[PDB]
Amino acid sequence: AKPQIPKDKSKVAGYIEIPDADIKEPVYPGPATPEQLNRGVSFAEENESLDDQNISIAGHTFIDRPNYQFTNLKAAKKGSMVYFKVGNETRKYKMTSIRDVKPTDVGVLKGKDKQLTLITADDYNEKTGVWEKRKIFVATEVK
Repeated sequence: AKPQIPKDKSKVAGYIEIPDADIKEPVYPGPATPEQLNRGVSFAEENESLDDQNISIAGHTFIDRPNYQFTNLKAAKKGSMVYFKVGNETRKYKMTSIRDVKPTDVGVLKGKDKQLTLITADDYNEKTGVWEKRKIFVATEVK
């Protein structure tokens, strides 16, 4: 009954939408490596589960194309609606105040309201397997 994330990294797992920022993107399986983000927005981790309290999704910030992936995500303010479609359901969330923040460099983020952590990523470092430039945007489940 539960929605599943494709084992084949090349298949679209879902759709993420953020109207205030004009973002509508097919979400692909993780981890979020250059190749996956080359296909499109993708789950940050290979382990991700659509049943987690926190689901992480990462996208590029390529300011050459204002509207490429999560480049314009900063245009989404508090209260902004976020839609995450996964086959059988459309989950709605609202952007909280935790947005456009350095990962644990300024903030921090169980038994808590389901949320979505959208991540803008750039500067991938092959030696460490880390995107060096990242901004966090947390949206909280509505219904």
